[PDB]
Amino acid sequence: TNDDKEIAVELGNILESMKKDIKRQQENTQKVKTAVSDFKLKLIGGELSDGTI
Amino acid sequence: YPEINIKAMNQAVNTIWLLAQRQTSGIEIINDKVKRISAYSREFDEMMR
Repeated sequence: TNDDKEIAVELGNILESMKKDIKRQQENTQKVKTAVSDFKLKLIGGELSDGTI
Repeated sequence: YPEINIKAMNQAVNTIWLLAQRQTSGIEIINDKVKRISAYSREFDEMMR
């Protein structure tokens, strides 16, 4: 079952659906880790995500 | 692989950033000496982690 709550049964379709989903979870996770590190490095200091010290 | 005390290090990274903003030299070239040093050391701790 994908992120979109739809089901996939065949091996040639699951491996392609999982490839979209793992690709979808990384770019969500990078949006998370950016906002975490933006929240940390605004507190402690250093380069933010935009490049602003 | 003998001995690495990052408690002595991640303090020392943080104090360099702490002493960067703290310094009161009143001169314009140490003010971009330390800023270039400290922005390395903060990024050094990040890039090590």
